[PDB]
Amino acid sequence: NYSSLNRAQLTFEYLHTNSTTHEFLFGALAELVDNARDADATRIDIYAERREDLRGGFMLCFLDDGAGMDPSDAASVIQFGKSAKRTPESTQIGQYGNGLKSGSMRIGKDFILFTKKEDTMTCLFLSRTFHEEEGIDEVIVPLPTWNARTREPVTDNVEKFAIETELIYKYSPFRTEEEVMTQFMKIPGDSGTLVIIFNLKLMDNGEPELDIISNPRDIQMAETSPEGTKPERRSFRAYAAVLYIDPRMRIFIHGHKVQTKRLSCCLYKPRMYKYTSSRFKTRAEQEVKKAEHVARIAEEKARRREADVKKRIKEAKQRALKEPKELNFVFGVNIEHRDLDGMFIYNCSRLIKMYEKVGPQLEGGMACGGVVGVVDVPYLVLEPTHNKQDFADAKEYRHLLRAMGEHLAQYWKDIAIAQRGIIKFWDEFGYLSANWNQPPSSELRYKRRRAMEIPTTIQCDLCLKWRTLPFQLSSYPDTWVCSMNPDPEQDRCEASEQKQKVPLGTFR
Amino acid sequence: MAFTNYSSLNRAQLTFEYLHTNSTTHEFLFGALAELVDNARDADATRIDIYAERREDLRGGFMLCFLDDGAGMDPSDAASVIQFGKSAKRTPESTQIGQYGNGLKSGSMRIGKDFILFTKKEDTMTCLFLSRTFHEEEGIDEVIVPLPTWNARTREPVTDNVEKFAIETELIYKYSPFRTEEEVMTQFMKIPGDSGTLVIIFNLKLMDNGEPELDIISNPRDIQMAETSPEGTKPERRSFRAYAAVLYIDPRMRIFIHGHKVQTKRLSCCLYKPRMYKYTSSRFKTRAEQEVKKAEHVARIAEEKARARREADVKKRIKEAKQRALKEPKELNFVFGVNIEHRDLDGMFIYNCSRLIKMYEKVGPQLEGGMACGGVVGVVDVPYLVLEPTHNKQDFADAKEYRHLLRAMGEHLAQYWKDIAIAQRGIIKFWDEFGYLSANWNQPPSSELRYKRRRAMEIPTTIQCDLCLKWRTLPFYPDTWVCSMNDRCEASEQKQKVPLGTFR
Ligand SMILES: Nc1ncnc2c1ncn2[C@@H]1O[C@H](COP(=O)(O)OP(=O)(O)NP(=O)(O)O)[C@@H](O)[C@H]1O
Ligand SMILES: Nc1ncnc2c1ncn2[C@@H]1O[C@H](COP(=O)(O)OP(=O)(O)NP(=O)(O)O)[C@@H](O)[C@H]1O
Ligand SMILES: [Mg+2]
Ligand SMILES: [Mg+2]
Ligand SMILES: [Zn+2]
Ligand SMILES: [Zn+2]
Repeated sequence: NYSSLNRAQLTFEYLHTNSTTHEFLFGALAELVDNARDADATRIDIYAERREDLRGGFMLCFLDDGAGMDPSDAASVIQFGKSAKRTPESTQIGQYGNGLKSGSMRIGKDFILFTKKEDTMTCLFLSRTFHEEEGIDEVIVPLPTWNARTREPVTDNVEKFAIETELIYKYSPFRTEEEVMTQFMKIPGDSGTLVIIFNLKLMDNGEPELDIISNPRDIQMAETSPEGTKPERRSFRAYAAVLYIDPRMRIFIHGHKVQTKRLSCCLYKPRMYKYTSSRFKTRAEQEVKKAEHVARIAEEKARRREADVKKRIKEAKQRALKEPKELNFVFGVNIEHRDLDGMFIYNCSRLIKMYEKVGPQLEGGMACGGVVGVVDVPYLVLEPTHNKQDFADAKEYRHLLRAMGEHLAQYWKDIAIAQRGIIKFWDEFGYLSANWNQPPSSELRYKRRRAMEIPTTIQCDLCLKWRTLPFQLSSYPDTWVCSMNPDPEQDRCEASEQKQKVPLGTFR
Repeated sequence: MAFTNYSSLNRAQLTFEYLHTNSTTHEFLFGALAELVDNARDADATRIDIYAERREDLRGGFMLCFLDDGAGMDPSDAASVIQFGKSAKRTPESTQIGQYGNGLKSGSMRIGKDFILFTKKEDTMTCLFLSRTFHEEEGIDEVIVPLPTWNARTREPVTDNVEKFAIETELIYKYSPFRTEEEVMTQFMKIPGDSGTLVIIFNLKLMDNGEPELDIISNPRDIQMAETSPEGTKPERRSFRAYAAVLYIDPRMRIFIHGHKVQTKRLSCCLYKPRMYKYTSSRFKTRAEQEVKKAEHVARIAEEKARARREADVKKRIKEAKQRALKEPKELNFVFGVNIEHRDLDGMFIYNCSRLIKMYEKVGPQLEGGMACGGVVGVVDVPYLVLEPTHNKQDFADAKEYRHLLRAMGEHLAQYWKDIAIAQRGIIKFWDEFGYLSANWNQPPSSELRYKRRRAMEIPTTIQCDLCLKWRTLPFYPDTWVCSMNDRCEASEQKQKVPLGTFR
């Protein structure tokens, strides 16, 4: 028994250190939103309440309507590394068990959670202000929980509970149970989660690190975003918009829907290439071997259904000796924004690499300028970094970027817009200036032309079924639902999805 | 802490899956190596020998070993290398690399699956066995880091819990390259002095084809990446020989890769026209004032509590030092310099308290495609008041302040570029006279005698001693050298003077 041996233990300065992985602050926010997706949320509202008594002048909230957490899955949040999402297929962004703790501490000193599921509403209050003011060396994470209906406590150790709630009412924006329950009641359904991040990182000037004052319908960099700063890194509304390859969920920043995007739908000629990346034909076999030998490990530890689950993964991975033997590179040219380009690498539906230039994009020029990648990389091909803004296995990752370079050139010469004239193509979509970062002209003809080539896709508000409208309203223009959809078959709420047909290209 | 008994309260805990996640911060594998050798420098190391043996019984066929002669660790400082975040190197007027208490545990696990430490200090011989093969084979969820320690002289166990020691050594002999006490002791005695650190990283992750992740066989004197050599690929990201060479701003350290000294180079004063631009970043006086306002203030807060008293004297000693932080550290030490030995190995070598945190991070004009400031290896000991590293210690945490600092060095990189007036005096002609006769920016400089000697004149030919390790600049052998070959051991440390630069 390995009970007396020393264990690695977190410390206060490790919270700072782990947050330091997030040089990308909207990446830090994006991790908390990823967890909301992994709870199968349909909405994730990201309003920021205005409390000036705290540092930063406000609180950064993440409301959602998903499958939240039970107290066990709440305690699994502070178990660094632990991700219960580990399971067959199951996009489930969380694999590393460290994105929320990584991000909420890059975002501000403190953070308070208000998850909810079934008949439980767990709170997860981790505050570095408490730690600094009381001299904490470890990582003390208050974990109080109440009942979803009665809003009465659900926890074994009452003294622990009292300490947790006392710290919440001592450092949190919410100085009593009444305001904490108000925050809980913001969760409209019987399951969901509200993550607030408070005592926010003050910039060198004194303002918080996140602006909610310049645009009250958005969370932006309080740093003056210098020109080249992309919306996704200067607006978490943009990041949440493009945060997933298949967002079956809506984002309400400041009570205002983000027009979320699959990023495969909203592109010009979204051609999908079934490529074995050269290596992934080898890492299809090793993927079969990985699922086989680890199912053998699953059998060894079992020596039962967990091995059977992993054995069915192995035969499902021997089926992935065809199906995920090749990565789905959904290349497409972003005509809405030319400069917001580069392979949007989705490691199982989470944007890890945004604006990563590969292939002809690495060398300067119009070669593959504009092309968005939208690859749904599984966690078998490759895994992200600690910050989930780079990729861990840099060897296999450079190999995947090289493979996407070959097939990005393939997509480039298959659509052949450069042969027809890349500059003329861009002129056809509003861009008639020299600077590559110049947004498209608001000119009517170019707006219509962009709206046409883009399959005008829009989620619903009840069933969330992505349709292909002849028009656009919204859902910051007016809202929309399937029932008001003017289309003969795609009008019923229960009508089958019309998930985008992808014209597949061929190499060589 | 307890105060109101937070012991009951849920503490955040690390897991085996977090060992992988932590290693994933190191997408950069020689960055993972650099973390261990940084800790060696934090030991005040004279030598760090980095030898890669041949062990076919293990995964990868070899073990990556990190021998040094520094101050090593004691049992307490060893247990501190698994207190994630804990870093006793956190001090004012910092010269160490340690802030984040996580470079060994982040890097040994990126490097390879498992890893075993050995280290020496005073009369202790401590081991930090942390093997992930162990966790994978016996189904361990929590990070379990075996901690055996021996006496440096008697080779006798020194540990409170003897059954714990037995389990630690048993795991070492189960998964480590070294079975039985004798082979572990043989590894210990490689530490030549009475203090040092031998970290071995073994059972490597393997490149997908089955080779180890670190090729030592292509060059038996080096640890190369088990990966090809693209045209665009730095030797520092292709060879830890090169990385450990350029890893420190003040390398009072020789580095012996495969028992062969690396020519560690002060990028402060090993280039053409080094210039010390003392710039306040347009922020640093404010950031230093903010830190002087903060650290002095929080010093009172901790001193108020200890006014218990060790922290109060420490905080008072910090606070007075933080009053001197208002004067001496007001302008960032930007040591700009044009690297003539390798022009393609350029961009600001962003050091940070004597550790290369952001290697090859092009700023300013270098971010813009062209020859503007191409070759200028900017070198700045960014103190721990201005900026702090990232989790991987390959970026910087505060991205706003980092971008502002890079914009500041872009401004003063343009300033340095015009002051030397190298582009004015035909940057193409400059590179032509210093070896490079190709439009290819990667193409290494020509090896003709005239051009090599011409590069030798500009570079002060600097070589480190092997006895007192006093840097010397012998008048104009190349791998072994001592002070009495120039001009003597007792000579004072003569640091190459740098012409100070001023903006506008
Ligand atoms: N806002 C949230 N809504 C719902 N579930 C959440 C939320 N935040 C965290 N969780 C859950 O709590 C756990 C911890 O999240 P996190 O620390 O992000 O680890 P992970 O999501 O498992 N992995 P990663 O996404 O790599 O960090 C997860 O297993 C999620 O299921
Ligand atoms: N080779 C070594 N020589 C001496 N001390 C060491 C060595 N390796 C680790 N240590 C000690 O262990 C501490 C923790 O190491 P580590 O986990 O790398 O964090 P850190 O070195 O404090 N910070 P960083 O490495 O910059 O993230 C060091 O600060 C030293 O006190
Ligand atoms: Mg996640
Ligand atoms: Mg270190
Ligand atoms: Zn509907
Ligand atoms: Zn000497």
